[PDB]
Amino acid sequence: DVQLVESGGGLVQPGGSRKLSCSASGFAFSSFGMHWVRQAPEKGLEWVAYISSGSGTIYYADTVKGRFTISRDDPKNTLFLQMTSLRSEDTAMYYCVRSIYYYGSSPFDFWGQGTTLTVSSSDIVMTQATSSVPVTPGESVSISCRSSKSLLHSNGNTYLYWFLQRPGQSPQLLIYRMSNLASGVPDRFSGSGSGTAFTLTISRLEAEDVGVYYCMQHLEYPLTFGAGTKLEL
Amino acid sequence: ETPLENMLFASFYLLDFILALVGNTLALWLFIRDHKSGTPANVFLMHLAVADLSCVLVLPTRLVYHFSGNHWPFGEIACRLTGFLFYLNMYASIYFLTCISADRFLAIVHPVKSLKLRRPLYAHLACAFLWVVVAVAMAPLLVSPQTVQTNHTVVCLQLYREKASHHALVSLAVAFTFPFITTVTCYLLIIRSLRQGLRVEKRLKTKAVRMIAIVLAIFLVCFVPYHVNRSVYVLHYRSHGASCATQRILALANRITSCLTSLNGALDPIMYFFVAEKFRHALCNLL
Amino acid sequence: EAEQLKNQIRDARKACADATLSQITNNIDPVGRIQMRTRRTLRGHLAKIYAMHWGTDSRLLVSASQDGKLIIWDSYTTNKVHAIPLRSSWVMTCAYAPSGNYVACGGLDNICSIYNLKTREGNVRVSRELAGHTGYLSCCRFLDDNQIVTSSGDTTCALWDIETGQQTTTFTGHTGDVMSLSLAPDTRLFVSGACDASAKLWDVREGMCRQTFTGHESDINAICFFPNGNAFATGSDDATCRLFDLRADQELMTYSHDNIICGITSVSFSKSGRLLLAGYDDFNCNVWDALKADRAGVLAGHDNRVSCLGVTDDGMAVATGSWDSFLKIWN
Amino acid sequence: QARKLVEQLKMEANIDRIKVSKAAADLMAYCEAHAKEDPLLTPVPASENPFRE
Amino acid sequence: TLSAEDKAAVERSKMIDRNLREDGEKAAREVKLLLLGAGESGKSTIVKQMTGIVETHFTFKDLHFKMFDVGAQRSERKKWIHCFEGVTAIIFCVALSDYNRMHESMKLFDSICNNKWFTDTSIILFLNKKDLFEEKIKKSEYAGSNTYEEAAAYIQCQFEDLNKRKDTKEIYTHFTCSTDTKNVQFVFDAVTDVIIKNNLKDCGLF
Repeated sequence: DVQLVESGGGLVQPGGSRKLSCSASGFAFSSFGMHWVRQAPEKGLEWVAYISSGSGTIYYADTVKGRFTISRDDPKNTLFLQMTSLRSEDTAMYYCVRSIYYYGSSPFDFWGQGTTLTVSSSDIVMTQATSSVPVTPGESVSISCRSSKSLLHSNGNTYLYWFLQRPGQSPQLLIYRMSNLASGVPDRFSGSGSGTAFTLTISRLEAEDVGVYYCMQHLEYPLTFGAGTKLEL
Repeated sequence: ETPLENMLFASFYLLDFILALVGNTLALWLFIRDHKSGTPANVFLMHLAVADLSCVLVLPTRLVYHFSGNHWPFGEIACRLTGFLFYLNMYASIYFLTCISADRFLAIVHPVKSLKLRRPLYAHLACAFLWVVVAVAMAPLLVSPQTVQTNHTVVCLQLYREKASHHALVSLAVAFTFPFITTVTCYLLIIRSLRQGLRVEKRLKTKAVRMIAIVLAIFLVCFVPYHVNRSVYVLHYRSHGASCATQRILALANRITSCLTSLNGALDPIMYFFVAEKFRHALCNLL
Repeated sequence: EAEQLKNQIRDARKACADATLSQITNNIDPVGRIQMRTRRTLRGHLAKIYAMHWGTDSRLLVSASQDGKLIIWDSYTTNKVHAIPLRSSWVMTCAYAPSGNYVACGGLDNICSIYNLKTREGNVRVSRELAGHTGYLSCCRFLDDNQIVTSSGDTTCALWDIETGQQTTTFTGHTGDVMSLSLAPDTRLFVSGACDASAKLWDVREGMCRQTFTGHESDINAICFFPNGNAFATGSDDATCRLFDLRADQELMTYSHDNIICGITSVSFSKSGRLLLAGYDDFNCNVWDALKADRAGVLAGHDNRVSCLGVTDDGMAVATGSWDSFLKIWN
Repeated sequence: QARKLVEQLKMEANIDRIKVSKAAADLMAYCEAHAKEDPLLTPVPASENPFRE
Repeated sequence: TLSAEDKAAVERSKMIDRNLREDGEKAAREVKLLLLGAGESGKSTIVKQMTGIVETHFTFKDLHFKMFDVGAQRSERKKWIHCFEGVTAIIFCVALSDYNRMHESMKLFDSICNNKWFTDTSIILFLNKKDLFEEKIKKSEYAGSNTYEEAAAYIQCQFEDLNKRKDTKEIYTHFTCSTDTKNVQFVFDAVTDVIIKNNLKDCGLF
């Protein structure tokens, strides 16, 4: 029971100043960084904000800096996003991912549930060509994600992640730092690759794996996702 | 004036510069290597040393002026900055000394009430407040031209203060009257408490009272003659009836008093750092 | 009757002795003078550091001090990963699980409390508290994620079972406090060092003493297996390390210097088994050639007693902790 | 109480030992065979030193 | 020159350091009192006036004490005794009626007082069970009558003459049997003196 529930959806007029809340529950909310990943209806994910544990390391993407502000209510375990001057291009679902950073940790492991928002009317590029791959439950799918700048930092880590959003659910972590397998994930999934070349490998595929696969980099802010590679049949 | 007396003054200034520089650098090295500072004593004790290091830089200019046959081979900007640095150094030293005094009073006359009043953060906050207040008070002279181009000599006026303001006089009077009373009291009360009967070690009591007497004697000598003179001179200088011999004796007295106030810069690190047994072990380690 | 038993034990031990190790090893080239330089200084604690242990990945280590804290350091960058408050401020031991999931911490409360580092909750929580010792807990080592060996001041060492919390076995052969514990590389045997001036060779599988090693003259304070698994080294309060032999049931050679009077607080080895580090109360550690018995260097960097000492699993660095709150990563 | 000491000591008697010469030879052979893999013994270049920095 | 994750790790480490500093400053202004005894000495009365180690807390006049009581820890003292170096004081206890021999009590006092790790810590000796001593003396190489007034003084002298370091070490002594809410005043006074001695140093005065 580590639920993470949100509220604050609805229909908003242009130029509005709506505000969303995310009530933590059953974990040490005061020592987890918090983001606000979104997802446009028929589109892919897009990182939106980040407030560190022990607030005071706030970041924003572009198209939000100056119109969005994020705040953390530490004692009541609640997270806020305060928006202003809402344009019709801001409509999307909004998630409430958590993350904790220390040597050996697994960021982005638990995602929220969602909040349908319908407003009335030198980055890094990650490419996931060959979307909508058809396959049989037999075996051997291989999803390929390619980057522009090499993600192999000098210390040794390769900050690349994979997420999977099954039909009608919220994304969950599978592979962090390109080779480590997130907890609760069956050992079928394996990730490997070198600089600017990565390939998630699925063996002994079964029915539950059908969905969309997203690759994300964490070398530098702003974090940027891929286009998605839906898996069929 | 005469060359020989000027050479005496230059010799004293050079010796004072050497001692001040070496002592305060060693003091700050000791403080950095003892960055623990779990008590608000070291905060004041380091800010005082920083003020003394700022003091060190001023002295060579006076050395050059004295040695160069009473001539000023520097610019108007430097002449205007030197006075500000010197008047910030002296009063910052005075107020950090009196904060040392107040803390020592709170730590030995009220040992148990002060346990929640001696946090190492109030020390930094109050010390920065004093820094900023002194800076504001000494902003005025920072834009005051100091030019006396008699003939090749532009005499740096705000080096051996000579001119009169009388509002600078009331300002210095009110600025010195408080630290003097506070430092006299806080230590007389500590003497009374330490003498009227405790089960503390006897040798430690004797050493503490001896050191308090020495410290208060130094504070009372290296700072009171300057203010007393400055006041009596200015209330006596620009009055009709002053003779030339009066003028020369007043000048000599001003020289000696300002020289005395400079002395503290050298005397201070010894007393407040080396004599203390708090880190004599580290000092012997560097030996 | 036992008198002639020990007499014939001595007779057999002497009859198995034919050549001193020094006679055999004289002809090897000396290791030469040893360069060691403090590469990092881990500075977080506020009181005396009493124990430490290296993680099995050679990068993480845990230290225990008397301000009631365990700290998990990232030794490559000197970062802090975790800071675990304790219920009992009086700690005297520490251990890191080979898997990396749990740490342990005993002391004067008599209880070996096992901690959980990887939880869904986001924090570190006390997985279990092991009770059943009647005297201060001196050493504790992990065999795997579900077994652990403790060593207490009530003269006994005991093998636990973390899930149930009970004691699977109890080792009862000493006649004084036990202050040191060492685990064989294959984790089927182990040795302990008691204040009887003796050490014993236990047997985890069936719990019964196999060989009793003696020859010291005071309280043995530390012990460590040779990497081969066929010898170990002990440090005592008479300023003397020793190197014993399992297959011969005997002492091999002694490391004593006339300028050393203080006592040893910890010993360890190097990955190949040529050096023998040893902390002292002289405030400084020494490096002993393990065959010539001659010194090979000194590690003088501490301003108080050296209380713990460990060498990484890849044999690439050494860590020492002292009663001034300062862990130093030599190299 | 002394009985248990008796069985322990007689079991100590029941063991067999090897010569000290062979044991020392084995120790030194192991040490010299593994010598090359001791960064503390033979210092390594600053390229493969994680701790420099 | 650091990745984003490394910077977040550094921030976490700095928060850990800040919390450790705050806790240290909190715990460096609390008085710690080891509490030895002799068995039947009567430590129970002192502990109720306010398997391993036992700890107690009380607050008197805006001061927070902690009385560790090793007590029933039956093991060698020389091995764990150095863990208590730096305690503010040592509340020794002994019962007058036990003259269980007082020779064991005096030997323990001799070992504790005349010890490294404790060569500078004041010993707040207590003398409880005064009344029963008085009734027993009424009926039951000492010069003087069997009277309370002088026998108590003689016992105080016998206990105080075991301190070879007669200077720089203070051993307060106090009699009490009715627990007349005074035994906290005595401890408060001795702690005040130790605090002032620790404040003379650290202020460089010393």
